[PDB]
Amino acid sequence: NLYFQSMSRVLQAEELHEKALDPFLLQAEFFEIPMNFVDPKEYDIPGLVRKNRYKTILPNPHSRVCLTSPDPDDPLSSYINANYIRGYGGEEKVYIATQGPIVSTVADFWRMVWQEHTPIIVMITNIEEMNEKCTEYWPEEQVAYDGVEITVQKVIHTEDYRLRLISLKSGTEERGLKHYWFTSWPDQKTPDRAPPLLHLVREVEEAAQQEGPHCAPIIVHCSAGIGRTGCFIATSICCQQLRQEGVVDILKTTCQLRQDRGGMIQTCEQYQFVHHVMSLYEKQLSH
Ligand SMILES: O=P(O)(O)[C@H](O)c1ccc(-c2cccc([C@H](O)c3ccc(Cl)c(Cl)c3)c2)cc1
Repeated sequence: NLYFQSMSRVLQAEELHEKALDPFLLQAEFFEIPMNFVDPKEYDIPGLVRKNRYKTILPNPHSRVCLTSPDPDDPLSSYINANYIRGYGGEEKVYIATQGPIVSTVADFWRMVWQEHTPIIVMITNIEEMNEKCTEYWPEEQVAYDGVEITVQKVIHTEDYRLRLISLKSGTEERGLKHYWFTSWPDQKTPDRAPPLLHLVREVEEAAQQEGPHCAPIIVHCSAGIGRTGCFIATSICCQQLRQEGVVDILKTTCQLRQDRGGMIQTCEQYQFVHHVMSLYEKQLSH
């Protein structure tokens, strides 16, 4: 209700199951939601172009992650294409949604990880997309970016994701980081492709809980940081809503996401996929 009027459709199990399989209603509902995209002219900062994968997919100013070191007063140094994202119940800064780093933003991305104390990164890029959708921003073993030693301590190979256990060191303080590289993102978002995404969501929220009180923001990224990123975060919020309230409101969750970052859940097929994932989870909980 701050940047646009929020919409809601509270779904119980039966309606959730049926809604997932009604593409005609899904498209009518989806295309009524404002994208809440930022006018590109909002960001006329010299050199900004080089920091963006897509010139029209920009962070909404009110929720933008600003890089406060080494110059908070420099519009370029402080810029990253990223937004703080509210979680379930409107909890502030549960996630940060960001574009997949490009060659020129690899160091900015690690500046953001350190500033935010981020304990978990969720990367939604398939292996054959590693060309123009994400740069390999992590090292094979070790790399230093702006006084911070990043060490890949272990690679855990699973069916649907690669988990990297990363160490971050600067001076005397050392931090842990979990990097979830999901490699099972489907082109055809049929119900049979929903289980790996659901598994990833469950694993990440459990790892988030294990960080203990006041978990620092969880970074989530895909190419533009809105489509797949939007799905992941909406699914994560709705799983907590279903467990707490016994209902799901994908519509209201999508509206809340869009208020934080324009275009979250970019396509109708992504919107339906979220319904397939939530319908699947509801059946699993029911046992
Ligand atoms: O960004 P999106 O809007 O979602 C857009 O639809 C979209 C979704 C996926 C892809 C994509 C990219 C590379 C390789 C593949 C593989 O063909 C593949 C991999 C894993 C699985 Cl599990 C499957 Cl089924 C199929 C798919 C491209 C574009």
